[PDB]
Amino acid sequence: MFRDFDYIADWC
Amino acid sequence: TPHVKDYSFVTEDNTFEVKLFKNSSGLGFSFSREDNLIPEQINGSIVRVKKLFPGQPAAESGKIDVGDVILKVNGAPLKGLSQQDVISALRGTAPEVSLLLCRPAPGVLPEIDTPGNSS
Repeated sequence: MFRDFDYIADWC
Repeated sequence: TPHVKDYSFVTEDNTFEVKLFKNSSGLGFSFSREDNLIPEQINGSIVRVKKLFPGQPAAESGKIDVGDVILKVNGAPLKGLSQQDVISALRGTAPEVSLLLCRPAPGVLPEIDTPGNSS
């Protein structure tokens, strides 16, 4: 709910 | 939805392997891992293509679409994978990059839509 645990932001 | 076919061997109800080569420099395609369909079974997320430009390694690859589903990566199943393992596999020291590509039918999975207008 309006929250999370881990995120991503890596690419190539 | 006018969709042109490239090869009969390629359908929408089967899996097709996709081989690639080691690239260089950053800035290019992107892999989305944000799940929300069945977040009931933690530790088992999935990876999918979010962005992709023409003329890119993934481009020449032969054929790819924003949403593709990778079942295996160089022999690394989606069985609990970190957020730094995938990328590392894309540039791993391995000789070549062999991964399995899955393209279910239209309806099973949603459609990804990134910024950008239409005209």
